[PDB]
Amino acid sequence: MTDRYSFSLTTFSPSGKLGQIDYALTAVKQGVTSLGIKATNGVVIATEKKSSSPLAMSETLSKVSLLTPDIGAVYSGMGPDYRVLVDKSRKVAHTSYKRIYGEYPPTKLLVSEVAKIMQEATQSG
Amino acid sequence: TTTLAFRFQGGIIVAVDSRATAGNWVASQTVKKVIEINPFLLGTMAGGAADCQFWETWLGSQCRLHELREKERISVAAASKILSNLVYQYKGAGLSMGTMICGYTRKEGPTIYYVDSDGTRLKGDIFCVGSGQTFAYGVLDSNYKWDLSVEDALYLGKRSILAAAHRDAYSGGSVNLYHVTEDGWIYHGNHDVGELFWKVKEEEGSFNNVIG
Amino acid sequence: TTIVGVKFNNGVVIAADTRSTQGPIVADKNCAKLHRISPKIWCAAAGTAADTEAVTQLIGSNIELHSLYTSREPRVVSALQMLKQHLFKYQGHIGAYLIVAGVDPTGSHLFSIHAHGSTDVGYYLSLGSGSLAAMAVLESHWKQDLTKEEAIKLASDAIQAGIWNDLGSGSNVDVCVMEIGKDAEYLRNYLTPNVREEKQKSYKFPRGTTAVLKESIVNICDIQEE
Amino acid sequence: MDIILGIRVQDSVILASSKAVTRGISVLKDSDDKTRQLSPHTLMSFAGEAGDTVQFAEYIQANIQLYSIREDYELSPQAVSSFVRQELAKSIRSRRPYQVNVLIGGYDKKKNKPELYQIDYLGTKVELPYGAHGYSGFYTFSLLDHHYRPDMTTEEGLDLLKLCVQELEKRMPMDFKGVIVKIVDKDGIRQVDDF
Amino acid sequence: MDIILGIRVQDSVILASSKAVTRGISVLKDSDDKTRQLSPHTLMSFAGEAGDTVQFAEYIQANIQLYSIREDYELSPQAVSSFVRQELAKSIRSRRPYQVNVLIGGYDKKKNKPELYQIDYLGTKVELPYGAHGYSGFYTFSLLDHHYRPDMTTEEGLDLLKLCVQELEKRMPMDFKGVIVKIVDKDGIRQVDDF
Amino acid sequence: SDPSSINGGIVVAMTGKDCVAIACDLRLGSQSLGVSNKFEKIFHYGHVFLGITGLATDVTTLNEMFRYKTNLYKLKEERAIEPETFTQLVSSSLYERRFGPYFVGPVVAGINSKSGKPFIAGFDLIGCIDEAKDFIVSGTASDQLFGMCESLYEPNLEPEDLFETISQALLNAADRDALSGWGAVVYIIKKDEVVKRYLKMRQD
Amino acid sequence: TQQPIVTGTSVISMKYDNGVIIAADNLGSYGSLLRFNGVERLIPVGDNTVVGISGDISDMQHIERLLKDLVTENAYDNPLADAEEALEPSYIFEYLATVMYQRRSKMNPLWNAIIVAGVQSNGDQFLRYVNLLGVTYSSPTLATGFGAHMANPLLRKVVDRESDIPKTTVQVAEEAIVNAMRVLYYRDARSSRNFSLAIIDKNTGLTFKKNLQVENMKWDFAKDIKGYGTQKI
Amino acid sequence: QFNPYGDNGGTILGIAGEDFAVLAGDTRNITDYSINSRYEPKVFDCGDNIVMSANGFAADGDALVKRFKNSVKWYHFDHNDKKLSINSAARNIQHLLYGKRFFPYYVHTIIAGLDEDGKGAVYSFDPVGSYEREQCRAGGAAASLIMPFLDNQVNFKNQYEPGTNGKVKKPLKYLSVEEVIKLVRDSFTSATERHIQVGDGLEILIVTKDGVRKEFYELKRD
Amino acid sequence: TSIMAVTFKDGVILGADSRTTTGAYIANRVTDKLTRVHDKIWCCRSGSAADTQAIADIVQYHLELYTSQYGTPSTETAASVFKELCYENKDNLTAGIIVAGYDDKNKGEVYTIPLGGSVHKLPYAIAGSGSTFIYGYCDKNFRENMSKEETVDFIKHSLSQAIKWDGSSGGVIRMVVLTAAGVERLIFYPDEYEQL
Amino acid sequence: TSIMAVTFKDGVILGADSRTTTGAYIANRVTDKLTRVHDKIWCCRSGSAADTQAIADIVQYHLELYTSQYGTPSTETAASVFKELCYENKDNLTAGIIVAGYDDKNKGEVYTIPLGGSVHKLPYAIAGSGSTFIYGYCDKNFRENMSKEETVDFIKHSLSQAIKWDGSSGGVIRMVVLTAAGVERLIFYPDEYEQL
Ligand SMILES: [Mg+2]
Ligand SMILES: [Mg+2]
Ligand SMILES: [Mg+2]
Ligand SMILES: [Mg+2]
Repeated sequence: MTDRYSFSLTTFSPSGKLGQIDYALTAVKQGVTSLGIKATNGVVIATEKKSSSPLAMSETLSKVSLLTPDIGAVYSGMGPDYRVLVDKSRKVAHTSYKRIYGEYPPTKLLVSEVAKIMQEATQSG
Repeated sequence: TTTLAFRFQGGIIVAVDSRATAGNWVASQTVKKVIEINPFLLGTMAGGAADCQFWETWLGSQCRLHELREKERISVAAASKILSNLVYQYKGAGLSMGTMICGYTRKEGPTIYYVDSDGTRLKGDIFCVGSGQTFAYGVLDSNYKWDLSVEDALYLGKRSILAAAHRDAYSGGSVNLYHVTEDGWIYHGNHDVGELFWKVKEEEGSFNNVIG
Repeated sequence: TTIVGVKFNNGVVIAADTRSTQGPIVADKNCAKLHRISPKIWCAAAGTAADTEAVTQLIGSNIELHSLYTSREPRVVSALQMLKQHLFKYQGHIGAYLIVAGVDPTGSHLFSIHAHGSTDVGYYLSLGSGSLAAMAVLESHWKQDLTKEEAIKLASDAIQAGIWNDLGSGSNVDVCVMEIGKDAEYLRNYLTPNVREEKQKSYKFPRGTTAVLKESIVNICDIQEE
Repeated sequence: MDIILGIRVQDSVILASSKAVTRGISVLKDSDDKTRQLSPHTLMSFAGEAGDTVQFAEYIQANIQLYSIREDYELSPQAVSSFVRQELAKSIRSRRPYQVNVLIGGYDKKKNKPELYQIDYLGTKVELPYGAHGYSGFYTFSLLDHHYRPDMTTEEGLDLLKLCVQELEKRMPMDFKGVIVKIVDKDGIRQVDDF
Repeated sequence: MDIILGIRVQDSVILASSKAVTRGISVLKDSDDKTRQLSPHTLMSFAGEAGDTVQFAEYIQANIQLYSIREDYELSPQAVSSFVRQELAKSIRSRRPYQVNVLIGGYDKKKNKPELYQIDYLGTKVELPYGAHGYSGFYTFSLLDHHYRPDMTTEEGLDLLKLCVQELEKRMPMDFKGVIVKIVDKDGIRQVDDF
Repeated sequence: SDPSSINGGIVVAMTGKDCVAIACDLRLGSQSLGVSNKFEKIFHYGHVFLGITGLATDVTTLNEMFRYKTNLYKLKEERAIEPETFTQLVSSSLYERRFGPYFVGPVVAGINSKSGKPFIAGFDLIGCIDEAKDFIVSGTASDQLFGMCESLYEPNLEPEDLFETISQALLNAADRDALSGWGAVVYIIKKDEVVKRYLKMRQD
Repeated sequence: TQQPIVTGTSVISMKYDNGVIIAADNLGSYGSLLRFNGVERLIPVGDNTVVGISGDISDMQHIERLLKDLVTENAYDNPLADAEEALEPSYIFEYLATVMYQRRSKMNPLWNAIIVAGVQSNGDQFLRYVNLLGVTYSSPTLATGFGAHMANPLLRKVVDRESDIPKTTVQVAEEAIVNAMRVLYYRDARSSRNFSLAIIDKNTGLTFKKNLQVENMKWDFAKDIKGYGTQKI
Repeated sequence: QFNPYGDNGGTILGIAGEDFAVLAGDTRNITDYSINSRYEPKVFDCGDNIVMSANGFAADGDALVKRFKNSVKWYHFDHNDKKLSINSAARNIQHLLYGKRFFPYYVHTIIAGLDEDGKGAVYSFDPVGSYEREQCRAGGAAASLIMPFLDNQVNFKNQYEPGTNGKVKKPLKYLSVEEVIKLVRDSFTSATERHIQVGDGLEILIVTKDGVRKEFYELKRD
Repeated sequence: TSIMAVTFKDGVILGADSRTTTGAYIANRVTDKLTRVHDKIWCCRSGSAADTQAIADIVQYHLELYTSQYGTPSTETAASVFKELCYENKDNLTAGIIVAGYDDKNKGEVYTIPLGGSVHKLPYAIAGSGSTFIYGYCDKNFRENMSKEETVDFIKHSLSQAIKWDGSSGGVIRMVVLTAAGVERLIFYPDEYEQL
Repeated sequence: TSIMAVTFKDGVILGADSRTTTGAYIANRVTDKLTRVHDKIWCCRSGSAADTQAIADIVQYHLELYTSQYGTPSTETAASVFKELCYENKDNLTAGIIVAGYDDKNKGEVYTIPLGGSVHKLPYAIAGSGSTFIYGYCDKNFRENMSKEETVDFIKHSLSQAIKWDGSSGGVIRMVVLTAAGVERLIFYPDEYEQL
C-alpha cells in the first residue's frame, strides 16, 4: 500500500530525446483538430465536438472551458487529462493570484502556471 | 517634566520645562512648573500637578502666618520642613510630589531642599527632578562651578532644560527661568524651546546630529 | 454597524449603514459593508472588518470554483455551510457576524451566521451594534407578503434607526435587492441623509506658509538607456 | 538607605554609614549623614525606607533631649536602646509601620565601657561587639569574625573597618559612595573627616 | 549586562563597554569583555540577558566568519548589521526570544568611512553618529548632543567618552567597574589598554 | 508595553487634483527616549508609495517584504505594480499573520499610471482596507491628524496648495504628541514627477 | 456595594402635547427565574406625578416608602398641602436625585434606574431620569435598560425633537408606548406580557391603567421556519 | 463590583478674546453606544458674569457646578454682595476639587469670563484641582481633535509669512467674537464627523461686559 | 431552552420552545430546536447553538453514510454516534442533546446525552435551562403507553410551565411526532398555551 | 431545603423538609425549619442556619416586646420586622424566609422575603434549593380556599417531589397548621411520602 515510484518515468535517451514527451506529442497528433485566431478586437478558439456515440449528449462534454472571466481554453489530445488541467488551472488562478492581488491573472501568467503543472508531470516521481 | 535648581555665588537658579501630558497626548505646553510660594521662596512642580500646586500655595499661607507671629522671615529649613512634615502625614494615601524649595536668607545663604511625597527632605547644591532629569544632570555636572556669573548660570539652567526637552518626549514647550537673590526672586522670562533650539544650535555649534 | 435582511414576495433585500470606527473614532464615513459572494448571493457584514472581508472572499472564491466544477449556479445553503464550518473550526476567533441572502435555482433565502458558527433562518434579521434599534423597527412594521418596494422601505428604515440611535452606526444606507429571475441590483448610497454642512471658513493656506529645509526630485522611473 | 556598620573596640564605638542617597534612576546625593546624636555620648545610625528613617531618628532625638533636660542627666546607652526598641516594637503592629533599622553606639560613663546595640525595624534588639543591617553583614561578618579582638585600639578598629569597606566596594553591585565614620568614646562624639 | 556606548568620529568608531558581571547579590567578575570581532574591520558589542548575549554574539561571529571563507571577502558593516537585524527580528516571534541589544562598529574599506549601527533585541536598526543601549543613553546623550562633531579626531572622541563615563560613574547607582574601550578604523580593531 | 506606541510616529496621506501627497514625521524612540531623528516611514516601489507607522522593527521588516514581493511582481508581470493592486497585496500579507500580526498602520498612496486617477488607502494591523477619497491617517497622533485633516482638507487642491494643507496637518498634529515630531517629510506625487520636501519644525 | 437580587426590567416614557405617558411591566425577576408576576413598578405621588422604577425591587420598595413618607411630611403644618404647596414632580425628582447621588458617594447605591413623569403647576410637562450613579438627564422620550435600546428608537420616530411635542396627541403617544411594550415582550428575555401604564395630563389629570396585556402579536410566520439552514422538513 | 464612575461623553471648548470670552459645549449626553439626550445643557451661567462647564462623568459634573453656584451665593452673603472675580472663582474651584483628592470629581472643568481689567479669561482644571489661566482650551472626548486645529488657527502655530521661508512668523493678530464663533463651529462640525460621542447640538455662551449671551447651532444627529 | 422527548403507545414525540438568547436579548424568537438526523431519528438541542448544530450536522452525515452501506440505522446507533462526539470532545463542547426515534421493531425510543457525554435510555427526557422547573410536574403526570392526544397535552402543559418560569425559554412550542404513519410537525402559539 | 407556606379556607399551613447539609454530609437529618416568632406567626427558614436563627430570635424578641406594649401584632407587622433586618443587613446575611400567620380579622396570610430583603404577599410561597423543581407542579395544582385535608395533601405531594429531586432536601416532612382552633404540628415519614 506504498507509492514506491519516487523516480522519474521520463528520462533522456542516448540521442537526447525525452521519450515520454515525444510520445505525449504523438497522442496530441491523433487528437481532434482545434485552432485559435487573434483579431484586433478579440480572439476566437474553436474545435470539433467529435461525438463518441449519437446517444451521447455532446452538450454535456465541454471541450472549450472558461478558466477566468477573460480567459478561455481548448485542447487537442486526451480529454480526461484536459478536464483535470482545467480544474487545476481554475484553482491556481485563485490561490496563487486572485487571493493575493484581488484580481484575475493576466493571460501569460495563468499560462505560465499551467505550463508549470505540465512541466512537473515531465520530471516528478 | 524636567525641573532643576542649583546654588551658586550669585544665589539660586531655578529652571523648568512647560509640558504636560496625559499618556502620549500633550495636554498643555504652557504649564507653570515654578510655584511662587511668596516673594522670597520658590517651589518646583514634578509628580502630581495638583499636589504640588495646592500644598505649595498652602505652604505660602503657613510662611505668611509664621512671619506675622514671629516678626521675621521664615528660614528655608523651616519652610521646607513644614511641607515635608505635612506630606509625611499623608504617606500611603497616594500623593505624588518631587519638589525643590528654594530660598535665600541672611542666616542660611542660598538654600535648596529637595522635598518628596514619601517623606524625603534633603539639603543640596544641585537637584534635578522629572522624566528628563538625567539629561539635565549631564549638562549641569560637566559645566557647574560655584563661581559662575548670574548671566552664565542663567544660561546653564536654560541649556540644561533644552537638553532634556530635546531627548525626553515628556519634556518641552518652553523654559521658565528664575534667579533667587536675598532680596527675592527675579523672573527671567519664558523661552520657547522651538525657537531656543535653533538659536542655541547655530550660536553654540551643538546638536550637529540634527539638520537645521 | 447596523445590518438587516428582509424577505419579500419574489426575493430578499439586505441593507447596511456606512460607518467604520476604531474605538470612538470614525475611520471611514462611507464604508461598504455589503459583499458579493457570487453574482446572486450577497451578505451584509458586522464584527471585525478584516475578518468579514477575508471570510467572504475565501468562501466567494471557493463558491466560484464549485460553480465551475458543477456547471451550476451557486446556492445560498452552500455559502452558509462553508461559512459556518470555517467559522466553527476557528472557535469564534474569526470575529465575523454575517447576514447571508440570495437567490438561486432553489428559490430566495435569508440566513444569519455568528462568529462561533451558529446559523439562523428568518424572514427579517438584524446584526451589529445597531441591531436592537433596527429590530425594533422590523418588529413594528414587518408583515407577511411584502412587495419589493415595501421591503426596501422597511430595510432602509431599519438601518436609519441604527444610524440615528446607535453611535456605532452612521452616515449612509447601502441596499442590495436579490429578486428571483432577475439580476441582483446593488444600490450603493441608496440614502444620503448625513451630508456635512458648508464650513464657516476656507482653510486654504497662502503658498510659502510652511517652512522647508530641502527639496529634491524623486526618481520613480527605471534605470534609463544610453 | 544602604550600608550601616558598627564596631565596639576597647574604649570606643565606631559607626560607619554610607553617603549615597538614590531615588530610583539617579544618585541624588553623595554626602548624606545617616546619623543623629541622641545625647553627648550616644549616637544612632539608621537605614530603611525613605522619609521614615529621618522622621524616626529625629523623633527619638527629641525624646532623649527632652529626658536630658527634665532630669538634668544623660540616659545610659542600654536605657536609650530599650526606649528605641519599644518604639519600633510598638510601630510594627501599627496602621503604617516605621520601616527603619538602627545601630546605637554609646559610651556608658558610669561603667566606663563602649556599647553597641543592633535593632531592626521589628524591634529585635541585640548587644554586639560588631553589627550591621541589610546585606552589609553578608560581606563584612567573615572579616570581623576573623580579625576582631575585644582589646583592639580605635586605630585598629578603623583599619579593620577599612578592610570591610574595601570588600563591600569590591563585591556589592551598588555604588554607595563611601562612608562617613564617627567615633563614640568617653570624650563624646567626633567625625573622622578622612576615610 | 549594563552599559555599552558607541561613537563614530572622522576616521574611526569607538565602542566602550562595562567590565562588571553581576549575578544578583555579588559581582562575579570585573574584567569582562562584552564584544566579539565579527570580521577584521567589524566589531560588535552586546548587552542583555545572561547566556543569550554571548550565545548570540558567537553565533553571529561564526556566520560572518563562514561568509568570509566562502567568498574570500569581508562583508560591509551595513551588510553585517542587516544580517544581525534580521536574526533579531526573526528571534522576537520565536518560542523563546534572544534578549540581546547590540552596537555594531565597523570601518567600510570600500567607502573609507566609519559606521555605527544600533540594534535592539526587537530588531530595531538605526545608523548613528553615537549610540547606547538601556539606561546608558539617558546619562550620556545630553553630553554627546552638546560636544559631538562629525570631524572629531580619535583622541577627541576618547576625551568626550571619558566625560560620558565620568557622568555615568557619578549618577548611576550601579558600580559597572569601568569600561573596556576599543577602536575600529582602516587598520582594523585595537584595544585602548589604559582608560 | 503596547507595541504600536513604543517607537511612535505618524503618517498622513491626501488626494488633490491630479495628484496625491503622503507625509510622515522622522522620530524613532524607546518610549520617552528619543533615539533617531532620521527614521523615514515612507517607502516606494516604483510609483506606488507606502507609509508605515507602528513598531519600528515591523516597519523595516514589511518594507523589506514588499520590496521583495514587488520586485518579483515586476519580473513576472513585466510592469510596475499599481496602487490598487498593491493595496490588495498589503491586505493579503497582513491577514496571513492574523493571529500573530505585525504591529503596524500602513498607508498606500499613488497615481494609477493608466487611468491617471489619484489613489490612497489605509489599513489596520490585520489588513482591513479603508479606501478614502479624501485622506488617510495613521500612528500615535492619529486622533490629532483626524482633527486637522477634517477641518483643513478641501477637495481638488492643486499640488502646491495640497503641500501646504498636508504639511500643516502633520506639523500641528505632531506638536500635540509626545512620541511624534523630530522633523518631517512630505512627498508631492504627480503622474510623472515626485517632489520630496523636508519640513522645519520644533525639535522637542 | 451589593448586587441586585430581585429585579425589574425596562421603564419607558414620552412627552405629548398636554402631558406625559409612562409604562412598565409587572415582573420581578430572580435572575433567569420569572419569580414574581404581580409587581407594580409605577408608583404615583399625589395626582400630578408617577415615578417609574427599574432595577433592584427591595431598593424600589425602600424608595416607595420614602415617597410615601415625603407626602406625609409635606402635609405637616401646611394648610396648602392639597393646593399651592402640594408636591411637584420637580421637587420629588430633585429629592430622589439627591438621595441617589449621596448613596453612590458612600459606595452603597440604591441599585435602580428611575424616571419621574409628571405635570407641573403651570402645565409644563416634566420628564427626567436618574440612576444608581446619580446621573440625570431629560429628553422628549426616556427609557431604562432594554427600553433604552429598543423603545427609544420607536418613540423618537414620533417625537424626534422638542418641536414635535405640541404635534403629538395622547392617542398617538399611547399607541407608540403600547407598541414599544409589545416589541420589548418579543425581544427582552426578562419581560412579561402584563404591564401598567400611567398618563399624566394637564386637563384630565392622572389616569392609571393596571392589568394591561400585550396583544395583536405576530407569531404565525413561525410555522414556516424549519431547521437552521438545509433542513426542509 | 460597584463602579461609582461613568462616562457621559461630551466635548467642551473655552476661548479667551481681547474683551470677551466664549465657553461652548455639545448638547449630546451618552452612555456606551446609546444616546441619553440630544439636548442636555452642559455649560451654565453661574452668576457674576462667570460661565462654567464640568465635562466627563455627568453626575460629578452636576454636583460640582451646583456646589460652585452655591459658593457664589455664600460669597455674596459673607462679603457684602462683592462680585466674585474670575481668578477668585478659579481658586475656590481648586479647593472644591482638591477637597475630594482621594475620591475625585471625574470631570475636566473649564470656566470663562472677564478678569478685573475687562480682558477675556479662561481657566482650566484637572479632576483634582490643578488649574491654569489659558487662552484656548478644549476638554472631553474630542479634545485631541480640536486643540491642534486651534494651535494652527488661533495662535498661528507652524505658519510663517510667505517669501521669508520660515524666518518671520505670522503675526498674532486679535480675533473678533464673530471670528472666534466661526472657529468654534468649524471645530465642532469637524469633531462631529470623526467622533461618535460628538453631535446633536452646539450651545455657545458668550461673556462680555454687557452680560452673558447664548447661541445655539444644530449638529449632525448620527 | 426547554426541550423534551416522550415515548407513547404509537411511537415518540419531541417538544421544544423557540427562544434563543444572547444575555437578556432574544436573538431568535422563532428558533427550531427539533432537528432531523434521519427520516425517523430527530433530536432536541440545548447548550451552545454552534456546538449542537455542528454535532447534529456531523451525525446526519454519519447516518446518511451508514444508510448507504448498511440500511436504516437504529435509534440506539444514532444515540451512540452523538455520544461518541460529545464524550470524546467533552473539553471543547457545551451540548445537551436528547435523541428520539421510531423503529418498527423497537417502536418509540428516547436517549438523553447530558454535558459529560454519558447516555441514558429513558421513557421520557427533559433538558435545557427551563427543565428544572418541571421535574416535579413531569414525574407526577407522566404515564407509559399514553395516546397521541394525551402525550401532546403532557408536552404542551409541561413546556407551558417551563416557559412561564424560565426567562431563557419562550415563543412558540414546536413538536415533532414520530410514528409508523410518518412525521408530523405541530406548532402551538402563546395565546393557546399561556391560558392552560 | 424545601419550604413552603400555603393559605387556605380556615387559615394557613407551613411545610418543610428536615435536612441540613455541610457539603455532601447531612449534618442534621431531623431539623426543625418551622420556627415560632409568636403564638400564631411562624416562619420557614432557608439559607444560612446561623443567620436565619439569629434573625428569628431577634424577631421573636421584637414581637414579645410589641405584645407587652400594643397587644397581638399582625402577620404584616411580623413580616415587616423580618424585612427590616434582612434589608438593612443584606450585605452580611444569606437568608430566605417565608412568614406565615393567622389573624381572626385577616385570616391566613403568607409573606416571602428573598435574599434582597424585599417583601411579597402571596396566596402561597415556595423557597429553598428544592423549590426550583416544583414551580411547575405548585402552579398547576394550587387553588384558593382549599380545605385543610386538600392543603395538607398539596404540601405533602409538593415537598415529596422537592425532596425526590433535590439532594439538599430530605428526611421528614414537618408541617404546622395555623387556624382559629389553634396550632397543630404534623409529621410525615419517608415510607409515607415517597410512594405518593
Ligand atoms: Mg512632539
Ligand atoms: Mg521632547
Ligand atoms: Mg448614531
Ligand atoms: Mg433527597
